[PDB]
Parts: sequence; structure tokens; C-alpha cells
Amino acid sequence: RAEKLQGMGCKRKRVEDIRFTQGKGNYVDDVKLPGMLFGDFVRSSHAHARIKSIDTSKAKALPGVFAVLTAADLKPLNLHYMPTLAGDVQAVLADEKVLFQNQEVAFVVAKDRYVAADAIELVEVDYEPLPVLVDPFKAMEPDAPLLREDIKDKMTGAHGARKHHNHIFRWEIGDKEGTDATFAKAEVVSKDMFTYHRVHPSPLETCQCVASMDKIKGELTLWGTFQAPHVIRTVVSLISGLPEHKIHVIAPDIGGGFGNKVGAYSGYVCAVVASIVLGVPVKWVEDRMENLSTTSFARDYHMTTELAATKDGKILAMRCHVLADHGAFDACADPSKWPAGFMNICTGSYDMPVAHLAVDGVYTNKASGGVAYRCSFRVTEAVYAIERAIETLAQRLEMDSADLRIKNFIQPEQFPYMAPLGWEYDSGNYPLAMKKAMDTVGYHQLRAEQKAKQEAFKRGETREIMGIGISFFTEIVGAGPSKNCDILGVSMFDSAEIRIHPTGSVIARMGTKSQGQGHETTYAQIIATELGIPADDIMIEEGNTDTAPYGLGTYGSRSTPTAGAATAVAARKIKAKAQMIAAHMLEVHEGDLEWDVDRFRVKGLPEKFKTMKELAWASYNSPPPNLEPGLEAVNYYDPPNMTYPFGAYFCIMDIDVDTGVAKTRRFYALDDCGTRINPMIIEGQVHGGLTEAFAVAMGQEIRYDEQGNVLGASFMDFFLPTAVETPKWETDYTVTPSPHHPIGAKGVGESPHVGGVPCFSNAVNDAYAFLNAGHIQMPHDAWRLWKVGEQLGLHV
Amino acid sequence: DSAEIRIHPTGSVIARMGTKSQGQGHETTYAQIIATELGIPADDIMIEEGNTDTAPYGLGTYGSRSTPTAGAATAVAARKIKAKAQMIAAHMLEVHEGDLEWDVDRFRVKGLPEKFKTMKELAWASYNSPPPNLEPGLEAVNYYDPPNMTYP
Amino acid sequence: TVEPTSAERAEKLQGMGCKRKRVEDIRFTQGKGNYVDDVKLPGMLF
Amino acid sequence: AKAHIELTINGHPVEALVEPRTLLIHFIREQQNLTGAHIGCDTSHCGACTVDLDGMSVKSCTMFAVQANGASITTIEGMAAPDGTLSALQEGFRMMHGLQCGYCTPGMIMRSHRLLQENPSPTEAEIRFGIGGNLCRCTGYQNIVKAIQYAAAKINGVP
Amino acid sequence: KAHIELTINGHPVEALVEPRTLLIHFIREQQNLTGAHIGCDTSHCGACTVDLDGMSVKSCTMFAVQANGASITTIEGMAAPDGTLSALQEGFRMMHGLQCGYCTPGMIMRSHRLLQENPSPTEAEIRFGIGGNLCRCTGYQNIVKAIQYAAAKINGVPFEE
Amino acid sequence: MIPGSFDYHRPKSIADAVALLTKLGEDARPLAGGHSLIPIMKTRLATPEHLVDLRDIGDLVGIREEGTDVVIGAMTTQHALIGSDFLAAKLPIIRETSLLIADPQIRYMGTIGGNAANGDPGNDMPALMQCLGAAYELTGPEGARIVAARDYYQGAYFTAIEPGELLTAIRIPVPPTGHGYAYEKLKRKIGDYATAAAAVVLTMSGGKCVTASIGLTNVANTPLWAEEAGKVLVGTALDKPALDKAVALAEAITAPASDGRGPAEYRTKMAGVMLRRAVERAKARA
Ligand SMILES: Cc1cc2nc3c(=O)[nH]c(=O)nc-3n(C[C@H](O)[C@H](O)[C@H](O)COP(=O)(O)OP(=O)(O)OC[C@H]3O[C@@H](n4cnc5c(N)ncnc54)[C@H](O)[C@@H]3O)c2cc1C
Ligand SMILES: Nc1ccn([C@@H]2O[C@H](COP(=O)(O)OP(=O)(O)OC[C@H]3Oc4nc5nc(N)nc(O)c5nc4C(S)=C3S)[C@@H](O)[C@H]2O)c(=O)n1
Ligand code: FES
Ligand code: FES
Ligand code: FES
Ligand code: FES
Repeated sequence: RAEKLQGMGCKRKRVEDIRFTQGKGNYVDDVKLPGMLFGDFVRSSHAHARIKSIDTSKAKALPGVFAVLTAADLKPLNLHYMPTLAGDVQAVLADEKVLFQNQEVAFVVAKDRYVAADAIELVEVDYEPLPVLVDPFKAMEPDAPLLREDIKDKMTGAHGARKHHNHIFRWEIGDKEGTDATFAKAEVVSKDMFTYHRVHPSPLETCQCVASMDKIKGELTLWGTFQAPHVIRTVVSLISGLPEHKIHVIAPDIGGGFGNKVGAYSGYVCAVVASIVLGVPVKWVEDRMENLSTTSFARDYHMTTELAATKDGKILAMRCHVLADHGAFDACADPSKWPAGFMNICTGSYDMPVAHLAVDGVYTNKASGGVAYRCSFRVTEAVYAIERAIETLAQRLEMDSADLRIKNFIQPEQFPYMAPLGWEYDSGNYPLAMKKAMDTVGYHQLRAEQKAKQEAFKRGETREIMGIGISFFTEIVGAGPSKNCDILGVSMFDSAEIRIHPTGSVIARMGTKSQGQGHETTYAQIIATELGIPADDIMIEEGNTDTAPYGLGTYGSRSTPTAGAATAVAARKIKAKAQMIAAHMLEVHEGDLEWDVDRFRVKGLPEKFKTMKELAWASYNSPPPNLEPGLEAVNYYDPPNMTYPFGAYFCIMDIDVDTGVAKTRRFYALDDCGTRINPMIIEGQVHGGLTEAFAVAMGQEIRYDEQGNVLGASFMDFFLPTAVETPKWETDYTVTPSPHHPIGAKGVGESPHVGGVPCFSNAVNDAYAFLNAGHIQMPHDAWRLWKVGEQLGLHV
Repeated sequence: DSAEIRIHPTGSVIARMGTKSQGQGHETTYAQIIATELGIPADDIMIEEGNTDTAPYGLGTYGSRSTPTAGAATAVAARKIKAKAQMIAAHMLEVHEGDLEWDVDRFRVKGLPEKFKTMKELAWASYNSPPPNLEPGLEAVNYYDPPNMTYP
Repeated sequence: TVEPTSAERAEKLQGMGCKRKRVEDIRFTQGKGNYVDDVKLPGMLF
Repeated sequence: AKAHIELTINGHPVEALVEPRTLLIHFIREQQNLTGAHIGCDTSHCGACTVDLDGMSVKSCTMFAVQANGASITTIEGMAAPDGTLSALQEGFRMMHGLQCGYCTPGMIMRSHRLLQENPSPTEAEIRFGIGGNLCRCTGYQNIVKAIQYAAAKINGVP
Repeated sequence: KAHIELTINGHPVEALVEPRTLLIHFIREQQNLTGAHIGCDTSHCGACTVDLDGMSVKSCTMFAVQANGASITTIEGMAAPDGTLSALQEGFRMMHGLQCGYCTPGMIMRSHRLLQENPSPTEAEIRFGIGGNLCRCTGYQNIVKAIQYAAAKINGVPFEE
Repeated sequence: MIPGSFDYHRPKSIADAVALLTKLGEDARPLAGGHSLIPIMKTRLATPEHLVDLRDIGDLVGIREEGTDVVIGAMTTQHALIGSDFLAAKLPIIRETSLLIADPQIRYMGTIGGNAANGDPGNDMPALMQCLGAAYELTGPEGARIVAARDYYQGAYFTAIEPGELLTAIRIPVPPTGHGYAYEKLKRKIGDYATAAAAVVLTMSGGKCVTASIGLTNVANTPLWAEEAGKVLVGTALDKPALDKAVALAEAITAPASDGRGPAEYRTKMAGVMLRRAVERAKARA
């Protein structure tokens, strides 16, 4: 029995791999339905322009073209805009004007994607250029172009007053007066403006769907790349008028999401409309260039970040104001009350008395998004802000920044720790982790080596500089308590339903949706332990809204906090009923029984026992008369708090100042996400997130030029490392359970990115610190680092 | 036999049973049971049977047993939902459950009929504003072990 | 109506005791039932 | 004026009519319903579409089906033995946790299949360089290297 | 294989069939019009009935090749393009003329033709008129009502009760 | 992603391919490995009406030494270049360069001739071929001619090839035994076209450079042959003064694009750095 259990803690090999290694995944574009058409967009060549005319005549006339939708078709259905998670609307098809390059203008539906592509080329759009706004710093100037004419005469948006037609929201939190008072008198004020440049989650599978309206039945089936398929169902209901029980959303296998696949995109809406109009299925699959340029970007925060400190390095306050570039529509995923996500975790791992955060979001002529790419709702930004600020403060203090952290950590006995911008951290042992990390990488030795190398550089003995990047971070994952976390009014719970069959195998479903994180493997491990049922005797499913209990989806590293909890809770409901069955069978009080791995034993008569397998059978075969037959349970788990995993990441980076080429020497990542369900899976999650962090810090970007052309939005330029560039990762852990979670498990999936980017960027910044480079804005690719050295006079 | 009933945020329903129609109209009639119990129109309820992955375990349709067994389970499961809805209503309306009375499709406060929550509102509430003591959502299962046969 | 009477609301339920017309009939009258022999799978043999 | 092509895919004869412009990846996925191969990009970088074609690793999104006329192609569906047994690579990817979302996996395995024929006993640097045409978003490559090493050990133990 | 061209539900169809392929199987297996059903192996049940060149035909008792050049309507062809169910389809629902649904496509297709034969049939004429169609579920009474309903709908006036 | 429609041809000989190309005119393109052309068809930058696939023309593939040259058929793949131990003996710079081109899949398909004929200054072979003083053998409807690699490139997608011509082979003078060589490429990642790259071949005697030739990749709208820069090395010990002068003369002829690889001024400097590093490695090899 022991071999077979494969429960919590096991490096259980993944059940998904069987199909995926054989090409028997079922991803959206693998779907083929009778009569299925293909739709795709005519997209804007302009960043900002009035649409004078759309001539679809030649496209409609092309053989194999079944429809060409424009805004004029959608309006009547009130679908020319769609709601966003941020409480704005986003244009589905451009009506009066286009607001970002590659914006959807018309949706061509054709026999297949080849014809559709042909017909797209035939649509002629007449544009009347308008003045482009790409610099968010200028968005609220008096002559800034009026982008969002559709909501222009609405000075209050979904997050309060708008003080300027390009101002989306202003959000503040923390004690302004106290913070200001501290800054007014602190010995040291350490200020920088850190830009977290726009990047993109770029899942290897782009966004896509197959919509199939069954007009006979009046039922819509929608396959799609949905991280939150139940939410999509509800939204589709509210905007289409179809009732939920007649909308069957299916998120099948998803080739990565990384946050890109949370929200709705125009493609989904247009495929649905097209299918409703035509009564046949419509597939929409975007190409990479459109994925990168029209779906959720990440980051694009300009963070004016200040720490107030004593000269001895006690941090007294943090004051941060962010300019958030949201692109043309605020489609920034977030719980509805949090327009800057959880950026208010930006005091990080440190015990500070007071802080204040302000965030302004602005519209620009760009794609929408913001919250994506392992951000945990702007926690990437928060952590970057603080971990960079720690370093720039340490420089200003002439202090080693590891020492500065150690001096300021929240201590383990302080948990649960109410941080000064309102989050109450669940558990953490930061000094232990930091020490483990520093000892493992030989930190003090590194610093001596670095000092020697710097002296060698100054003597003209080497052209390489060494940086030591540190990132000690507190994540906040598991959104979240119903009090404050909702997605458009649906509280951010998640769910599990577990049903034991007469012969003791199990079907269990959850309200989350994996996009590669191994849920189908790991949720079973939770159940296995709880019930003593081998993991392979348990089938896990997610993503079919008809069958899975309602949940809020997978993002924000929330699956383990929410549905993982629900899984354990539901399993414990089964266990409790099993105990009652055992008591009935064994003719003892329930209180006389104890659980022993896979059976209930009678206290003191350990020979008298019923196994879970026997109990499952009894629930069908000899159901106690007091009880219902069967053996199953559901839980919808409303978390009491977030989970707050943490990590200590150290990077050693060598940089050739003459070329700007940086090479990671060593990257050590300690993550503590509490109880570790599957160390193998966690390790993989970390490898992947660290690789993203490397990419973001060192190369990745989406840019716009002054005409609003989107730049670098293809794999010609968008830095996705190959195996050659990707560093080896050294991973480590500590275990500091979440006290409130049923199995003590915290989320982890986003941690590596959240922590990793500052680690890399800190290493680069640290390498050049002895040369007084100041804050070097990401990304730290070779030309940019060359420019740093050029401007420091290193090349002559 | 068995029934599982799940109410969606917007008030429609998916329900499944451990029976299996072969033409007896279960997809129609089980929804009628639920509709009366919950005050949700039958048309807002989807009934399914027959997929063993999804339907709760039952013993099938034969012996004219579907109404005695799963029909009972349907009612009982629906009554579990009603009971939860009553709890939600009492929370929302700030009264005791004993202060509520059912009027077709809503709980009204006794004596104060203008104070009421519809089942539809309660279903949304169960997702939107779950009372702290309750789990979110609004669903139930019953496996019904009959006490006797029925003797038409 | 927007404020239907109790009786009106009950009637609209089409619940217990109603001669509710069958939902199954929509598909079955249009040949969109799904009976076993309607099933076709890749590679299926007979 | 579709072109008639005849080729072998996974050891089976295939004959089809294709437009010359049909990319091989689409022929494989859309016409042959061999949906293991994936599209990850529109610029030939990612390798998700990699198939083994006449002893070569080819990005099938950068070839027209008509160019594969007469070719022998193996796709991921062709890797498992006739009795169902996973190839060493497939097994290695599972054992070593070399996949997560699975989207790059077919291409990675197909590339690796050829890599281990090019070089049955590659070093890590050789592996990493040898899979440079294949992007993965999930794994950070480290376990893929392990998977390939594992597979090489298995293969190298067979004979 | 034989080459056939025909019209099914108003659409051109061109196909290759083996001669021995029964029309029911061509319709179901090759055209994927799976409304029509097989209920027997002796041509009694009528579940396979389609309307073919103005006739009610048991398609299990005809080879597809025999339908070369024919116009066939199957149950899938009955509803209007606007989604509105035919009078018969509606009558069958209104009058509870089906239960398992298995005979219904054939019953409706037969009845479609019956009502063209005789737009205002008596009960006896209806019962006789559907004599080639077996139903296990309904006991026919409501089928008669369904057909009466449809006729009255079509005719704009009722006839019998 | 989706190209425009076209007709596809498989000529069996050079003569047939040239005849086709000549007949179909400008709307026809040769198709070699397809790994530049198909990508630009997929973007519809290129919308040829006809592709003339060279696949069936055996005489376009191969590597041979003829007189003082190595002659490489245009359809010889990168993979084949790398695999050739005979080429590695004679012209080891080629393998080195090829391993810096693209990725394994692309190298299986991409050909030396398509790399040379492409006219994207991103391609690596052009400047290598300029460095080596290669000659391109072109056959067209008017017969054979030879165009030096150094003379072949006029701009982005603008080369000396004339309508109806194929590049059939590249004829490369074999450097002396013991020559130094290097191809030094700076790029953002595997597969990326160079930020800058330098090809160097040089020979030494008595601790002094006897010959040197330098090509520069992707630091102008063409490859560049850095004639002056090579000349200045000759007679020197390839010391810092000599390299500085070569760098100056090499930088001076650059005119790089400002793109995702960085601004022109960076790329100019990187041409110099790659040059230096390539000369150093060449010197050590020599
Ligand atoms: C993702 C990616 C990364 C790449 N990275 C690099 C890189 O680092 N460095 C590099 O050098 N290349 C790189 N390439 C380009 C690659 O080497 C191509 O193979 C090469 O540019 C073109 O050779 P081909 O055989 O594929 O030619 P094709 O794509 O078939 O043809 C290219 C062009 O040359 C013409 N042509 C081809 N052969 C002949 C001929 N014999 N005579 C006349 N005209 C001819 C064609 O008509 C077309 O105009 C990369 C390609 C991709 C897809
Ligand atoms: N204490 C823990 C925490 C997690 N795990 C396991 O690790 C996996 C990740 O769990 P969790 O941290 O709860 O994260 P989610 O499952 O909610 O994944 C979301 C997260 O997943 C990340 N990693 C991804 N990895 C892949 N392959 N694909 C994505 O799209 C990914 N996207 C990102 C981003 S973005 C996010 S938001 C689960 O199998 C879990 O059981 C564990 O063993 N023990
Ligand atoms: S889909 Fe072929 S290389 Fe990306
Ligand atoms: S396993 Fe997800 S892209 Fe590689
Ligand atoms: S199946 Fe045709 S008459 Fe019975
Ligand atoms: S409805 Fe069942 S056979 Fe007639």
C-alpha cells in the first residue's frame, strides 16, 4: 500500500505527461467540430485614428468567407464593447476610432484560417490619424489627446473620479500624513524612479477558442484558453443573455497561460457572436505577433519609490507613487476593489512603521493588460520596488544590502504580521532563510571576491565586473477572502468536489484550471494523504463548467491556497462520514475510532478496523440507516487570508563592460511555500519562473515608438531564452507552513518570477554600483549595458 | 438513488440524477420538482443523467423507481438548497430564519412582505456575498435510501 | 409583469403538477437526439 | 490546382492534395489530424512544430507540405513503440519532469530524438545547444536536459 | 463504388456509395443525418422513414443507389431556416407525441407526407395513415393528437377534437 | 503566418530552373531551404506568384576542392557545411560560422547559397564570403558569370544577381595551411542575426601578419569587406596599435541599423570589438 499511495510530499510523476509526451493533449486548436469555421481579425495599422470607413465588400465576396463582422454588427447586441475585469470596457471591434496598433477592426469568418487570412487582406480601412499618446508621463498633460471618447464625458470610472480624460484611476493606501512626516525628518531619504518595463507573458500557445452555438438547443459551447472558465461562463451569460446552464465552457489542456489567459479577448466574443449568427462553430486562434501586441501585457509601472531611513539603516517608511500605463482600455485583471492589484505589498519583507502608496493609471495608445506574467496582482512590481529600493538605499547608506535586509526583516515571532499597507502576512522565517541562502552561496566571500575584482578593474586587469543580486521577497498569493477579493462581484473562493466510487476510486474536480502546473497530479496527492487512497486511484478534472464546481480559476498562485484547501476540506468531510460509517460497522462510538493512514481503528483494539476502501463500499452496500448512502463531498473554500510564501534569491552576474554582455555565474533560489505537496513540481515551477525572470530582467520588452508602432512584438526580438541562454538554477527551500491553510501549503508558482527579476536586476545594478551608474532601468541587455558603460567612460 | 443540484451565480441550475431516462421525461419532470422546491423556473434548470463521470451514483431507471427514489432525492437535495437559501436570506434581511416565510420563489419577512429575497437574489448572494458562516455557492446532493416502496 | 402575483410566479415555474411541455422534444423532433448508434469516433470499428 | 503529395508519416503512407502554400505544420495538424505538433510562433523561432523529416529536425511551420512530398516524417505520435511503450525520450521527459504545459513537448522530443542520433552521448552544453531551436516557457530547460540525459542512458543501455 | 448525386434537405449531395449500402446507412453513416433511425430488420417499424420524391419511404428498405437523383427530406430538413419548428414538430411537442424520441423522426416524416396526402384527416385516417410507423412509448393516442394539431395549424382551422 | 497563394515548381536541372525563372519573371522566386523566404512569405512581405524549388537539383549540393578553390554548391546546407571534415581541414572558418547561424532545425534546411543570395545583411555567410574573397557563380539565361562576393551586395535584398539567374556555387580560395581564422558574432540569443559579427582570416610569418582579410556582418545594409582594416594589419605584430588602426578603419565603414539589437553607435563599436576578438583568435590559430 505504501508504494502506491503517492500522497503529499511525494515527487509523484505527472499523470498529464502520459498524454502530453505522446501528442494526445487536447488543446483548443486541436478541436475540430463539424462545420467549424475560422475567424480572425482585420487589425488596425494605426495606433490612434478615426475609422472613416471599413470596406468589407471585397472580403465578403471572397469565396469561402461566411461573415465579416464590424462594430456595426455588434452594437445592436451591445457587444461592440465588452466589460473588463477592471470595470472598464474594451472595444471588441473598433467603432469610431482605433486606439492601439493591431486593435481589432473586423472579424472575418471563413472556411479556414488560410482563406480568413486572405480575406483580411482585402478589407480596406480608411483612417483619419489622431495624435498618438504613448508616453504615460504625458498622458495627463493639458494637450494630451482624448483617447477614450466613449467614456469622455464620464469623469468617474470604475475606481473613482478621473481628473483628466486619460486618467483611469487614482488609488491610494497607507498613512499619508504619517509617511510624509517621517520623510520630512528622516536622516536619509532614498528615492529612485524604477520602471518595470512592459513585457508580455507570451505563453507558447496563444489565445484561442472554439465557439459553438447550437441553435437548435439554444446552447453555447465554448472551448477556450481560459484560466478561469467559470468566470468566463458567467460573463458570457451576462453579456450574451444566454443563461449559464446553457453555456458550456470548456478549458481543455492549455499550453501555458502565465496570466495571458485570464480575461476575455475580442476573439472570444467575436467567435461567439459569429457562431450565434451562423449557427456553426467558429474557431479563432491568434498568431504570435497578435498575441504579443494585443493581449495582456505585463508590468509598465513607473515607480517613484522612496525609503526613509536612519543612517544606521533602520527603515522608517516607504513612500511610493506609481504611474501605471494601462494602454487604451483598462483591462487590467484584478479583484474589483484593487485597481493596482496588491501593489500595497510593496513594503516587502521588512518591518516598517508606516508607508504610503499612490497609483495613477493612465490610458495610452497601447494594448491593454498589466496584470499578467506571474505578477500575483502587481506583486512583481511591489517586490521590484522594494528590493531595488533596498539596494539603492544600501548604496546611499554605504551598507551591505544583505545586512540592511537582516536589520529590517520582519521576525518570525511577528507573524501574523500586519504590514503598513494593510496585508497581514501569515507566517515567515526570513532570517533563517536569508542565512541559509547567504551561507550556501558564500556571500561574504563573494563580496570580498567582488571587491578584489573591482580593484582589478580599476587597475586595468579585467574588463569584467561582478554583481551580486539579492532578492528577499514576500509574496501574497491565494486571492482571496470574500470580504475584499472578488472578480466582478464573485467572491474569490475556490472549490473541490470529491466522489468516491463503490470500489474505492475517486473522481474529483476543482474550480481552478491548470495550464501546466500539475494540478491533475498534485490535487490527487492531497486526497491520497487525507483518505489513504492511492493517488492513481483518483481522477482530477478541471475546466468544464458543467462539471467542475464553480471556481475562480488559476492565477495569482491561488490554486493551492484555494482549491487545494477546498480539496483537503472536502476530503475531510468524506473522512468524517467514513468515520461514522466505521462506527456503525464496528458498533462503536465515533469517538472510539482513530484514523490510521487508510483505516479507522478502534482505540485500544487496533485489530478492529475498517479501511477506507471497505468504508467506501459500505457506503453503497450497507449504508448506515442514519446516513445517506454514498461517499462524497464538496467544499467551497473562502480563504480566511492570503498565503505569503517567501524566498531568498541570490545571483552572481559577471558583465563584460565592453560589450554589455552579462553572464549569470550562479543563481540560487530558496523558496518557502509552506508544506510542499510535490517537490518535483515545485522545482519545475521555479525553474520556469526563474527563466522568465531572467528574460524580463535581461532582455524582454514590448515597446512603442512615437507613432504608436508596437516594437519588438515577435520572437524576432522578444527575448525568450533558449536552453543555451538559460542559466542553471540552484534551488533550495525552507518550510514555514501557512497556519490557516488546511494542509499548510502556500502558493508558489509566481514566486520565482516575483523574486527573480529583482534578483537579476539587482545583480546588474550591483555590478556597476562601484562605478556609480545609479539605477539602471531594465532590461539589462547588452546594448543597454554597453550604454551604461559608455556613459561611465569605460570605453575610452 | 440520487440527485445533485447546483445553482449558478445568475440563478440557473444544473442538476443530475442517478437514474436514466429512456423517454420517461425526466429531463422535464425532475426540473419541475426542483422548480417548485426552489422557485426557479423549470426552464432555468438543466437536468442530466447517464454520464457516470458526472451524475451522482444511482441505481438506474427501472421498477418505476425514478420518482420514488431520485425524485425523492431531487426534492431532498432541493430542500437542502432551500434551507441554505433561507439562511442566506435571514442573513441578508437581518432577521431570524423563523421570521421568514416562503412565497413561491422568495423569502419574505413575516408581516413585512416588502422585505424579501428571491431565490435568484440568494443564488447570486451565495457567490457574491456569502454569509461568513456559510460556504459560498448554492448546491446540494442527496442520496435517498427509501423507507419503503410506493404502492400506486 | 414586473411584479407578478404569487399565482403568476408559480405558473411561470412550470413546476409540480404542470403539464410542462418536454425539453427533450426540441432535439428529438429535429433528429438531434444522440443515441448510441449516432456516435462516431475516430478509428471506430464495428 | 492543388498538388498531390505522397509521403510517409509515422511509418504509414499518406497521400493528399494540398495547396502549395499549405504549411507542413497545418497539413500535419489540420489534414492529418496529428495534433501533437504545435504552433508557437509565426517567425520560425520556437520549434514547437518540429518534426523529424528525412533524418532531419525540421520546423514544419517553415516548410510547405509540398516540399515534404516523398519525405518520411515522424511526429510525436510516432515515437511510442507499436506495443504502446514510451520511447526513452518520452519516458525521460516524464521521469525527469521535462514538461509542464506540454505544448513544447512534442517538438522538444522530436528534436531530441534527432539530437541523440546525431550524438548519442551529449554533454549538457551539447544538449542545450542541440535544442537551441526549441523554446519552452514552462520548464526553464533544466529538466529537459535531465530528460535527454536520462533517455540517452536508457538508449545506451539497450543494445 | 457508385457515384450518386441527389438533394437532401434542399442541398445538393454528391457521393460515392457501395450499391449494397442501405439508404438509411448512407443517410446516417455517410451524410451524418442521424435523426432517422433503425428499429427493425424486417421493414415494419418505419423509424427510418424519409420523404423521398414526394413519398414516404422506409430507407432501410432501399439502397442509396436507388435514390440517385432523388430529393429527400429527413427530419433535419423539417424545421424552418429561421428556427421555427414545423407544424408537425410543434404538434408532437404540444401534444406529447413522443417520449424516447426514437420513432419521432420517422413519424414526423411520415406525417409530413400524410398531411400532404390528406390535409384534413379523420382520426381513423390518421391511425391508418401512420400504420407503417411503430411507437413503443406513446400508445399512439398523442401522436394522433399531434398530427391533428399540425393539420389544424397548417389549415388555419381545426377539424376533429 | 499565412502566405499568399502561389504555384510550386520542381525543376530537375539548373537549366530548367533558370528557364523557369526567366520565363516566369520577377513573380517567381527560387526556393532553397526556405528559411528566409518562407518566413517573409508568411508575413506577406514577399508574395511571389511562383516558387521554384531547387530541391531536385543534385548538382547544387556538394563540396569539392578544385584547383586553389573549394567550390560549394548553393544548395549545400549549413548542417552539411558543419559536417564536412574536409571543409573543416581547408576552411575551418566555415564550420565555425555556420554553427553561429540559426539553430539546428534551420541549419538542416538553410543553404549556403540561400544565405549568400538572400541579401539580408543579417545573414552571416555574406561577409564571411567577402572575407574569404569568394566568388559567386551565377548561371542565367545569358550563361554563367562570376560575381565576387565583395561586389555582390548593394543593399537590403539588393544584390548583383540578374533576372533568371541562380547562384549555383560559391568558389572560395583556400587559405594557406596554418592560416588563422575566426568568426566572432555578437547576438541577443541563439538564432538571432548579429548585433555585429566579424570574419577574419590571416596568416603570419616571423611574428608578423602577412595577409589579413576582414568581413563585417550586419553593420550596414550590406555585408562589408573591411579592406583598409585588413591592410593595416599586414606587416604588423597584430598588437594593440595595429588592432586599434584596424578597428578604426572597420568602424569607419559601418552604418548599422538602429533596432532591437541596439542603436547604430553601439553596433559600430561592436563591429570593432568583434573584429578585435576575431583577430585575436585568428592570430592564436595562425
Ligand atoms: C529563426 C531564424 C533564425 C535565423 N538566424 C540566422 C542567422 O543567425 N544567421 C544567418 O546567416 N541566417 C539566419 N537565418 C536565415 C537562414 O540561414 C536562411 O536559411 C538563409 O537566410 C536563407 O537560405 P535558405 O536556403 O533557407 O534560402 P531561401 O529562404 O530558400 O531563399 C532566400 C532567398 O534567396 C533566394 N535564393 C535561394 N537560393 C538561391 C540561389 N541558389 N540562387 C538565387 N537565389 C536564391 C530566394 O529566392 C530568396 O530570395 C535564420 C532563419 C530563421 C528562420
Ligand atoms: N505548497 C505547494 C505549492 C504548490 N505546489 C504545487 O505547485 C503547483 C503550482 O501551485 P500554485 O503555486 O498553487 O500555483 P497555481 O497552480 O495556481 O498556478 C498559477 C501560477 O502558475 C505559474 N506557473 C505556470 N507554470 C506552467 N507550466 N504554466 C503556467 O501557465 C504557469 N503560470 C504561472 C502563473 S502566471 C501562475 S498565476 C501545483 O501543482 C501545486 O500542487 C506544491 O507542490 N506545494
Ligand atoms: S511554430 Fe514553427 S518554429 Fe514556432
Ligand atoms: S512544457 Fe510548456 S512550453 Fe514547454
Ligand atoms: S428500420 Fe426501417 S422499417 Fe424498421
Ligand atoms: S417515442 Fe419512443 S418509440 Fe415512439
